[PDB]
Amino acid sequence: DQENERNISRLWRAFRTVKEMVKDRGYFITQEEVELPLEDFKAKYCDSMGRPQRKMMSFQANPTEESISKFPDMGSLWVEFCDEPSVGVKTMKTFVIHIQEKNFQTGIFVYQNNITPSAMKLVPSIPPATIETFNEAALVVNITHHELVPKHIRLSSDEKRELLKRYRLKESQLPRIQRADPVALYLGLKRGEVVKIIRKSETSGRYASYRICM
Amino acid sequence: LKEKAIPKDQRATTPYMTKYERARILGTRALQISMNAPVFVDLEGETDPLRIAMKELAEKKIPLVIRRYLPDGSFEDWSVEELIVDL
Repeated sequence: DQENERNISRLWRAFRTVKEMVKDRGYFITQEEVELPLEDFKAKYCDSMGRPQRKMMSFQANPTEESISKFPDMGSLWVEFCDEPSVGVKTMKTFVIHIQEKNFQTGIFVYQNNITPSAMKLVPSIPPATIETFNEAALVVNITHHELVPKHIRLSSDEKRELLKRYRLKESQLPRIQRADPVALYLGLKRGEVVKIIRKSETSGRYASYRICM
Repeated sequence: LKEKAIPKDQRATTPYMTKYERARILGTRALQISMNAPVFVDLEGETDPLRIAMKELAEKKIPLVIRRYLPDGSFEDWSVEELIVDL
């Protein structure tokens, strides 16, 4: 057993959360793809003896028919897992070009321990494509799932325009959310994008607030 | 701009009168009555300007209009006559 079993259980816990988040973003992921048990996970991505083989785990995802009605320009997302704890500019440039060639809209990187500042230079380097950096260790638990974390909903250019029009608002007057906010990273909120937050209330049953990105 | 004025059709504010509006119309009218302004109600032996203004308000014979401004500056003009006084 030792501690390799715990690193396997932990990698799997963080994997379910990537699947959860890629679905929650608007992509097509089955409940079966999410609720993939630990034994089945080992079976798929474990080498000659039984250690984790992250290189294989890397997967593309496509928008649901619903996502293309609200955000038609929201293209395909690529998720990448690296078997190297430290990710260097050499292994990074491989990924950056893969997203360029496959004409990908967004790309997510799940690094084990760190990404070298040399590799980090390549993140904004290829627009329109946007690259996301996620620490494998942070993804173990889905924060969105917590008691206190309410439901955040990304609003289309139209949904936002309507909101400001219906409340006679300037983009400023709106309550703000940080671009670095755990939920904003989860939903991959870009600056300007408005989020609608639905929480329960002890005064009304439900209450809806809105938060503009920064 | 005079896009500032919101038209009669399309008006969102309470069809009821605010506690503050009442206090201010009553006061405004009392002060005007008090400085010998014309009284639109039959003062049935009445002599106190506030009471005369409360008599004016109950009969809805107050010629004033509330310009209710919104956070952007646009306003809805409501009349003392047309405002419900549930208070």
